[PDB]
Amino acid sequence: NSNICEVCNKWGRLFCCDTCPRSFHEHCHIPSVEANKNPWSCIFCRIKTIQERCPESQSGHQESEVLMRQMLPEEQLKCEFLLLKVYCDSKSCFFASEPYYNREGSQGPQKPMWLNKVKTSLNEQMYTRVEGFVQDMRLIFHNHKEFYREDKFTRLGIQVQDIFEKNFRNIFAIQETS
Ligand SMILES: [Zn+2]
Ligand SMILES: [Zn+2]
Ligand SMILES: [Zn+2]
Repeated sequence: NSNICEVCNKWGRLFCCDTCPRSFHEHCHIPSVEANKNPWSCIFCRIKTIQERCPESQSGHQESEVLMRQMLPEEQLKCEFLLLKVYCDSKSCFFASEPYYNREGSQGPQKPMWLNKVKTSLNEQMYTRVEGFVQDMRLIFHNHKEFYREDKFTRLGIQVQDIFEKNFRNIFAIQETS
């Protein structure tokens, strides 16, 4: 097993996957690392099993059909994994916790959003369709772009949105286009 958390890249109290060499802090894994379960398989392993059980799940899909999918267990897991892939980027720190807005010339968003809020909402099964989760994720970056206006800090929202969008296309096997 690796000696650092796969998500935050730090050592500490780590739980080790049984089917691959990754390790995790308890609350870095999503969902949080389960109490018992021997053997235990990480989210990476669980996602790979879905693909192996249904190889055709990798054929291209339209985004509009993906978004309308109900949050059955396999789509729940895919969204958890996509959320985890965002936390994997260190720049996710800017979007993790509850923001506040007091900048000359800007007004805060009408609907603030942040990663830990999305994490709670997934844990509490508050999204009934993939679209709910994707809308809240895209709202994080849109709020940031609007608030920061011409400040160069706007670029952090572009960067982390690009990580989200690339992983969304991968995990949900969105049809490749020019
Ligand atoms: Zn960690
Ligand atoms: Zn694993
Ligand atoms: Zn199949």
